Amino acid sequence: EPEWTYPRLSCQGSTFQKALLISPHRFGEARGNSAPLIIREPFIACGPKECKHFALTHYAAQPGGYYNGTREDRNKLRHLISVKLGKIPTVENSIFHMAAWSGSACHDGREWTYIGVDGPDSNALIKIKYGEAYTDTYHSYANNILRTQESACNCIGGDCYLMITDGSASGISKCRFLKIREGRIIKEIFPTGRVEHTEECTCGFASNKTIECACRDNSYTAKRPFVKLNVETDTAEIRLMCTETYLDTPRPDDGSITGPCESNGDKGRGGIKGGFVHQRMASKIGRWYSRTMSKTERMGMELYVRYDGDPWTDSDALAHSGVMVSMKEPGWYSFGFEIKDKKCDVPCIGIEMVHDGGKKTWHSAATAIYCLMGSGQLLWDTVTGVDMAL
Amino acid sequence: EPEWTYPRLSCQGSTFQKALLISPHRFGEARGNSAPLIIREPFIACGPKECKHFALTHYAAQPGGYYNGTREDRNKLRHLISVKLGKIPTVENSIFHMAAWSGSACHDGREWTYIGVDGPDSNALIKIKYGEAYTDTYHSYANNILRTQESACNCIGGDCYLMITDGSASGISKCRFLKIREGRIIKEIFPTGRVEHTEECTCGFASNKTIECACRDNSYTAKRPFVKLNVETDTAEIRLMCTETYLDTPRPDDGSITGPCESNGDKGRGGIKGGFVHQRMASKIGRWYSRTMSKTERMGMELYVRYDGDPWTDSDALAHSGVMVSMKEPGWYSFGFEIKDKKCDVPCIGIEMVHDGGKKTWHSAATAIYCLMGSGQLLWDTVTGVDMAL
Amino acid sequence: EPEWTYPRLSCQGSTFQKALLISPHRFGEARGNSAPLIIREPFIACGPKECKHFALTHYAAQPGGYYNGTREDRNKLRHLISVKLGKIPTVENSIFHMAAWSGSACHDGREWTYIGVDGPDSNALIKIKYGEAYTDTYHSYANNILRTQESACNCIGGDCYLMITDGSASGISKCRFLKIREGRIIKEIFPTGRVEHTEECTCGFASNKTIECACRDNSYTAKRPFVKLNVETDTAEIRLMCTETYLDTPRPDDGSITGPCESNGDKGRGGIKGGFVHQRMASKIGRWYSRTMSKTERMGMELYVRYDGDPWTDSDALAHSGVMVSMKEPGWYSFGFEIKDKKCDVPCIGIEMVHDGGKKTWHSAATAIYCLMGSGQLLWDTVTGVDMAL
Amino acid sequence: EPEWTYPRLSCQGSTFQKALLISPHRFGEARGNSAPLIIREPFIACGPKECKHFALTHYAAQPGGYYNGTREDRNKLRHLISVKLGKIPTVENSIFHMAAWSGSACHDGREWTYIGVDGPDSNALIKIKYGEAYTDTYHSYANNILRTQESACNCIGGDCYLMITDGSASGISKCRFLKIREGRIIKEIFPTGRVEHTEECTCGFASNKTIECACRDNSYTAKRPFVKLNVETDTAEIRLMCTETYLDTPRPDDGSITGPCESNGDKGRGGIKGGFVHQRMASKIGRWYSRTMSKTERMGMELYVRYDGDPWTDSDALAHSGVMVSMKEPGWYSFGFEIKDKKCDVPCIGIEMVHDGGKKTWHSAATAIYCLMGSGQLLWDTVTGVDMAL
Ligand SMILES: CC(=O)N[C@H]1[C@H]([C@H](O)[C@H](O)CO)OC(C(=O)O)=C[C@@H]1O
Ligand SMILES: CC(=O)N[C@H]1[C@H]([C@H](O)[C@H](O)CO)OC(C(=O)O)=C[C@@H]1O
Ligand SMILES: CC(=O)N[C@H]1[C@H]([C@H](O)[C@H](O)CO)OC(C(=O)O)=C[C@@H]1O
Ligand SMILES: CC(=O)N[C@H]1[C@H]([C@H](O)[C@H](O)CO)OC(C(=O)O)=C[C@@H]1O
Ligand SMILES: *[C@@H]1O[C@H](CO)[C@@H](O)[C@H](O)[C@H]1NC(C)=O
Ligand SMILES: *[C@@H]1O[C@H](CO)[C@@H](O)[C@H](O)[C@H]1NC(C)=O
Ligand SMILES: *[C@@H]1O[C@H](CO)[C@@H](O)[C@H](O)[C@H]1NC(C)=O
Ligand SMILES: *[C@@H]1O[C@H](CO)[C@@H](O)[C@H](O)[C@H]1NC(C)=O
Ligand SMILES: [Ca+2]
Ligand SMILES: [Ca+2]
Ligand SMILES: [Ca+2]
Ligand SMILES: [Ca+2]
Ligand SMILES: [Ca+2]
Repeated sequence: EPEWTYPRLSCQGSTFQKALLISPHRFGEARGNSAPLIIREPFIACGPKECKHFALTHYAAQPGGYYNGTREDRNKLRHLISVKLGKIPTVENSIFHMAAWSGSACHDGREWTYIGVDGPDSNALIKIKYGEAYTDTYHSYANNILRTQESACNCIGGDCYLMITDGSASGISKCRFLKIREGRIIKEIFPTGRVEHTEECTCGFASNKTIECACRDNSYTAKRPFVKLNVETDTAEIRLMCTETYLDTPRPDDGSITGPCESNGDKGRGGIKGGFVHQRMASKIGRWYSRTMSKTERMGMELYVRYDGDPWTDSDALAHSGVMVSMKEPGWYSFGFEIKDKKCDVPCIGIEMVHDGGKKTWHSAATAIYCLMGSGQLLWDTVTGVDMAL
Repeated sequence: EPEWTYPRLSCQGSTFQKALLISPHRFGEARGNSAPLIIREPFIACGPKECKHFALTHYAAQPGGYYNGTREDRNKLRHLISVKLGKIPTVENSIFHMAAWSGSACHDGREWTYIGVDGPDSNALIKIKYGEAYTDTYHSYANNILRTQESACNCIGGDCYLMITDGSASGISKCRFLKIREGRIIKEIFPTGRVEHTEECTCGFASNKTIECACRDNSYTAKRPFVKLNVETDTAEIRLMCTETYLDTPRPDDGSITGPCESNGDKGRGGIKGGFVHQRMASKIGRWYSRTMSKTERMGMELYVRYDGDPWTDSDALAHSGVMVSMKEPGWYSFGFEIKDKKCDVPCIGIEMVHDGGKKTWHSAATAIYCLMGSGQLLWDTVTGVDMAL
Repeated sequence: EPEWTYPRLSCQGSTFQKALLISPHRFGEARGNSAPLIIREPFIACGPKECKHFALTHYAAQPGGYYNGTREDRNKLRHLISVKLGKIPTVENSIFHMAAWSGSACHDGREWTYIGVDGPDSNALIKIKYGEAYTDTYHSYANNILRTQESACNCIGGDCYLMITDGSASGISKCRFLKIREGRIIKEIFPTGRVEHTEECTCGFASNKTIECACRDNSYTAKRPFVKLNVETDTAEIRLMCTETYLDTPRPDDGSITGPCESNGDKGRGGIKGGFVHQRMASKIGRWYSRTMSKTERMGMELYVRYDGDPWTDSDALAHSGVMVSMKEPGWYSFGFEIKDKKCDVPCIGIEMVHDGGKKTWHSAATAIYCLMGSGQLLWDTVTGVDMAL
Repeated sequence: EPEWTYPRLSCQGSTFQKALLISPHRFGEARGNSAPLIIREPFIACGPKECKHFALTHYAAQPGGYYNGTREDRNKLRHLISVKLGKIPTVENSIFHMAAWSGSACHDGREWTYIGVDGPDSNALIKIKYGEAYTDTYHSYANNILRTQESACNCIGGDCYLMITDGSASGISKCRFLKIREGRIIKEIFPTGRVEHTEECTCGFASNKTIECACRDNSYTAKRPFVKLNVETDTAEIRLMCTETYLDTPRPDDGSITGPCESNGDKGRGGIKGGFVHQRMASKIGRWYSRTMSKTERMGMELYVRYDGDPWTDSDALAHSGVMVSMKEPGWYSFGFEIKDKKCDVPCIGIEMVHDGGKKTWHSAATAIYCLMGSGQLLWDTVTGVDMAL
């Protein structure tokens, strides 16, 4: 039957370029004839032959009559959906996988694992699907909105690896990692180190031995919690990224947090899920990251790179690698993912571009994608082209 | 070729949890751009790779101009349709299998058998289709609305079993079982025992030797007729369920029916198709059941379980195992089905949540799905989210 | 690679029953959200695993703005389209095969052959497609609307067989048969016998040696031209059906044409394509036919059968086998086709039910299907359920 | 694996005939229910089993609210999209391949290569994708709207060739050819000869050793630049076509350009992409070409052919071979492509028929297809049937 997937060396290239924009609300005009789904938290995950574009829908379309409440994060109607990457997630193109207000999914080389969380806030539930079958669940351990990545889980040799977290969005939220094989949790991994608050980890393989994640600390800092998870020992350690180029939003000016790598600094409250993807070369490792152009608002999105070093000890500024979204455009969640070419993996960053008109109208998002290709500098930015009044 | 399906041991787990809501009319607003079909009697049946969500459509969409008559049960337009489970059943997503106002379907491991009943009330006709080909029929034996399950039929080693019945809705309706192989009736089974009214049986495998069904008595009792069909001998016997937890609607208060297990009791007229599925373990069998929260109306739905014992003689109350649909929400027909995982079968109960605004507007239904998933207790309920005025 | 298809013995059964109604305009309401295509001349043809539902579209949808001219038969916009049988031929479900205002198609066991005719009336052109590729053409020989069957062609061992005709609709139109293999015309067959006018032949296999067709004579008679085509010698002979049950519309009363089988009789001018399908048993042959209930109008449709005999010499009345469409409903073109079960062929008759409101509105049709299944008598009729004002 | 594609001898035939019209806006009326995408620069490319119809969309549908700017050629929203040939390119039928305002694509026998150009005018970028993976880029060399073919690239034995150009629309635009294998540029070919302005080349195989292209000169001449690229040596030479039948638009009267074959002539400013395809026979090669009926406007389209000779030195008029589009109808870009039959290749010419109502309304296009089919002469023309006011 198919081989299990492993991370491979990345395809050759030294810059990212604009790849693709999925802007479903370019067709949502009241005079139009389409039914784009209202969604937020999009992410992409690829198998050997295909990529799926996932999101959490509010189970409502534009145009339609169910806009009220689409700016809320959790309720009894949100579902995890997907379409083949390159299709436009409408009512008929999408597949509804499970009721969920937090999600993840990944392919292990043989089948898709789908993860969704739902249940009441004080006692939510991780639910796992392998293909068509519901196979396992995991309980709330801190009884305060158990939740997961909002981006792809990561499989190697049939073992997938997922961050989950539970606890207060303004206080302690210690994450755990689940090791899942054929839809069933075979190991729970309790991290060591700086564990006070880790959520929405964007994870990827640095090698066949290590999974790394750049996460969100919604409570204490604008520096991102950076997980190193050893896949051979199933152990994990977390420490704050030490770079002066703070990747969260909100954040203080770069380099303004004085003290050791561990100092939390200022404007720590609040956060945003950030993009992070690995470029694995024979001798070296590129870590590519994204952050908003604004320090305080979810506007714009810029690309940054650092080759090698130790993200927990390196204070060096990340190298600015191009404007993906200008400050005039929305820049909300961003995530890494990798496309499987024939012999090598292609690193990409996807950007959630939310159309926000506040609670009195529909709330949904476009997804912009940039991927490593060729050499040079990043050339063009992305606009959604959507007028929310139509 | 592919080999034939057999029931396997159920996947590990001890509670049901909210899996999926298919609510097509969340997209049926007059100002929206979708075409959900108007349906009732949904059910799901799965083969080794995928599941199909079936329903009997009135051959009309919302928004549309044919809402009159969609609250009738039988006419010349109703058709059995399906979509792959997970898709919204719209005009374009759906497949129209055959003209029918009562239906069933099941997969034997190699192909789908589809079953539909249409024809005049005094002379209806069972029609069987195997894949694309129409292969056989069975005639009315009591000339009073020949009808079938409204849920999956069941196949073992190539032989599929189906309940059919015929007779008065408020009098005698003696069912029979047809044994069907590659779309042709190879045997008729005439049940013995308590036989005066059995309809809409929800059937599943208790083992490789026994099919059991929890049925509806629309005339005489609020107890469900419980069929035990021996697959090795092709003989069936029926007796009423003796549990004090009466599963029909309408029903008297639990435990108020005095006298031996077979006593009919009061409030027997009327009925509802009920959910029933098996959890097969090595040394134990769980029988999961659903019934409305309201004793007299199709409102709410809760789950019950009992392990082992004999349904025909056990008077004990079933164990309440969670509220799937609150009193506030519609709880109409429910049904069991099993999803095939790699090595084990996952039992589920689906619930038809009818949008009933009376005879003056459209009448259709959402389908909610709960499956055996991990451990603990059932955590959340399902709402349709539909405002019928839009 | 796949085996070539051959006709097999028909599946067991002795009556036809209502199978399926495809009524695309049940969704064409101005307040609805669907795009059913405007079409006429539907027909169905099946391969080993699937059937396609073909029609000639006017390249316009309901609701829409291009109704004017949809009651005309030939123009530069008509195209041959198809969908999988059981889907609803809308703008997005359909596939456009080629520009055509007359068509046919069949599967040879390996690939689909598509035939369409277009060009000016005085010099039209047969065009042949095998799969995706355009492979051959045939010229007009009488320069008066070269045209073909409007129903399936018939393949045996890779050789397909198609009727074409050319000439005046009110005078002589001598047909020819094309023998096509892998999309290319390998033989032209000139019939003998009564050849003055033959068009719209509905053809099928009576055995591996003979193809038979019941055709339309638009000029001279209400008796149908009946072709016997020997597949081993590639020769064909045509004579009028001798039965007193005249199958054309318009027609005189049954049995009123006195004289030998060859007498044309009265009300010969005008015609309609009629259904005809074979039931091949080990020792005997059933010939099933359809005709309108009205003698003069395209209203209603009745089924008739005759086992064995010689249609060219037998004066015997055909046995009435049931009302498929009542006189209150439209009954326009009808055609035979066969569905491939596992070991045997299932004969069916499809009926074009046109929604005709004259030239000031849209003109299109539903397709009703009846197939041989089980024993007894035909039980229920078909209505389109369409109100042309919505 | 699958083996690589090579050009084969063309299928037998001697005239082209009307094959297929894809006219998406026949379904775009404000009162209809469809969503045809607004596109320009359609082209078709085929692999062994299927063909894809590509176009550059403005990421907008009709009816819709984003008609402004759909008459511009380049912006941040244009995307290369495709549907399987035969499908209508709507919002849901289409696949969005990549952000691009100039494109190309071709199949090498194992996978699709997709090519798109986007980026600022002064610094655009060729992006290549192989299946799902983004694999390579090529930068602007003259910093003035780097651009490519708007028609299929061409693969032989795994190596695909593509024309690119860069430079002034009204001055020097020296093209180059890229040789691409599994999505990566393995060679750049710098043509020799008459090189001052070559763009929008329509290229195909004259044999296994030569690719020829008929191109556009937007600055200096109404003669088409004609490329001969030697696949064995990866060298290319360009000279102007010497035929008195000038194929560009605008153009002077046929045969009015005095002096040697290379003379530029008058009315050289402006241009149009032109149809060109090869018919390869054992001892003879036919070169089929299309040009507008009007000498100065994009109206009408007729077909021409010449067998053998050398385009660079032959002054002879080409043979008029039929009117594909009347003067009455729009005739904009045209392109060649070949469909793969079982044993031979079918040459076709497709025509973009733009709906131009000026800058105040939507601007999009229908695609008409003519292919080599049987013998005789071309019989009918194509109309779009679209009323732009609906
Ligand atoms: C499970 C859940 O509610 N996730 C929400 C998340 C959460 O509130 C925060 O991460 C603190 O824990 O925040 C956001 C947000 O746009 O910022 C959207 C997510 O839907
Ligand atoms: C074949 C048929 O009519 N089935 C109908 C069934 C029947 O009336 C009853 O089971 C008595 O026989 O009842 C109901 C119902 O909602 O209660 C709906 C079904 O469509
Ligand atoms: C090719 C063509 O025009 N076919 C037309 C056919 C023809 O006019 C007649 O068969 C005389 O030849 O008649 C009819 C009709 O409903 O009666 C519809 C067909 O579209
Ligand atoms: C890349 C680009 O802009 N292409 C445009 C092209 C270009 O302007 C000309 O070929 C001079 O270079 O012209 C046209 C045109 O309809 O004539 C449409 C193309 O979209
Ligand atoms: C990871 O391991 C697999 C075999 O297990 C190997 O083929 C692959 O190239 C390795 N990837 C990296 C990044 O070293
Ligand atoms: C049923 O029978 C098959 C073999 O016929 C066996 O593989 C399967 O495990 C059995 N299932 C149960 C529940 O006994
Ligand atoms: C026709 O011939 C094939 C073999 O060529 C045979 O299998 C089939 O059964 C025959 N059909 C009939 C109707 O005799
Ligand atoms: C091209 O080359 C292949 C073998 O490489 C051959 O099969 C094919 O027929 C050749 N085509 C032409 C036009 O010569
Ligand atoms: Ca659709
Ligand atoms: Ca923070
Ligand atoms: Ca009852
Ligand atoms: Ca006649
Ligand atoms: Ca020019």
